[PDB]
Amino acid sequence: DAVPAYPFSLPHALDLDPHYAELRRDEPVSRVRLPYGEGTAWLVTRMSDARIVLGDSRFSTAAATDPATPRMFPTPPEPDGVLAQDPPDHTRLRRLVGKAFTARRVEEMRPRVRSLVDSLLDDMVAHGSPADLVEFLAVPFPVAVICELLGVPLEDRDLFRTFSDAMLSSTRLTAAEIQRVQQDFMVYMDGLVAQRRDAPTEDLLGALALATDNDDHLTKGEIVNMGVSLLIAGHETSVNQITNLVHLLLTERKRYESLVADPALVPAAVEEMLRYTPLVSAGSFVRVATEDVELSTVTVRAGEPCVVHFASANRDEEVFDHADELDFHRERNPHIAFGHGAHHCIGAQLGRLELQEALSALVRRFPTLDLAEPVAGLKWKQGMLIRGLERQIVSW
Ligand code: HEM
Ligand SMILES: C[C@@H]1[C@@H](O)[C@@H](C)C[C@H](C)C(=O)[C@H](C)[C@@H](O)[C@@H](C)[C@@H](C)OC(=O)[C@H](C)[C@H]1O
Ligand code: NA
Repeated sequence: DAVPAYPFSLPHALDLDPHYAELRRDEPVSRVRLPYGEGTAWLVTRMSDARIVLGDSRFSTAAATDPATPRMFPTPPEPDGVLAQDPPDHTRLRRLVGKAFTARRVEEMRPRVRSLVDSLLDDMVAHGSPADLVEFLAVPFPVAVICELLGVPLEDRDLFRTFSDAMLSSTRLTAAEIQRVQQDFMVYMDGLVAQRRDAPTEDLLGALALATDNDDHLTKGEIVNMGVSLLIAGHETSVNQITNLVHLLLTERKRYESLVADPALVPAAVEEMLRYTPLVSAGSFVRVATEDVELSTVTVRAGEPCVVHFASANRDEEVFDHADELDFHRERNPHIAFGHGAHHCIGAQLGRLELQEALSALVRRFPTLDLAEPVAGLKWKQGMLIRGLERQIVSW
């Protein structure tokens, strides 16, 4: 083919491909072939182009549901998915559940959440050093939180985790495998909301079931798909992001010691580490211009698709000083770790709360925390659209 394959390469730990910094400098918007659908997409590497592709009404995610649209993942996007709804229906779909995810209702969770983190750190001191931080904190903590929030039975963790890993496949699985799991996840979630039909609950699944009986603008598929989106995102992001921030802290240990030194640096350290880490391994859900749109170096034509690399916008030397350097004393940090525009993460305040409480708790109660397995053998998850560790053995 004429144009290059994206992703450019199999990923390495949390390392940014050095082609991203080259593209930022000399070819900020470049033709790429995505691993699925047909044709070519524009890859967007710098912050101001990213803010436009994510920000502007001229770009449609709905339009990207066409099976022939380029995408990073094997199944054509599900049309009832939030990510694939354009405003204003997108705005109506997000109000179903938005109430619960406002910064103010998330601040109210801090105590419940800080207890939870204390129990799990109790059970780790009980087991004794070494222990797998994945096993004792990363997985059970966030899984417990969205289970309480959604009203999903904690006893289903092995069930929904397996569905959730399959639906975040890049290469590990095939279209037919994933499409199968989508159907199961749909039918499962449809069943959990169904149980609320006679017995409404003080729950987001509760709210989703209420919405199914009375709403006239949203399909049952949209409302139920909402519950799967929140159950996947609500654990998959935080589970990976706790291993990623711990990996960044302990592999140049000065950082971890800087937070043990001052545990009030932890909210700023979280934002800085959200900026620094390619949690999304490559690309994004795709946006198709509905009209000509001007970017820094090119006019994207109506019908041309675009894809963003969040981690590369977060390294743009024209908005962050010493961008390739980890710094907890940055005066300003306008990162897009949580996206931008209508699809800006609903969970951003929750993911902040969960990461703050996990790191505060560690950095206060375990000053002696060190990686007790070698860097070279670290089990980075492979062939998923997200990055994170399968395990993280730590001593103290
Ligand atoms: C550290 C945690 C998190 C990170 C880094 C993260 C990152 C992101 C990013 C970058 C997007 C935008 C994708 C795009 O527009 O193409 C996004 C969207 C989303 N995130 Fe998060 N997220 C996190 C936590 C959460 C949590 C805790 C939830 C749910 C409880 C969640 C649910 C979502 C949902 C549903 C979307 C799609 C929203 C929409 O289409 O309107 N995320 N997230
Ligand atoms: C399964 C996810 C979906 O649950 C979303 C809402 C969860 C997370 C928080 C996201 O929204 C996430 C940032 C995705 O947009 C990307 C990982 C993208 C490459 O993957 C996706 O586009 C995939 C296929 C989505 O459907
Ligand atoms: Na897409």
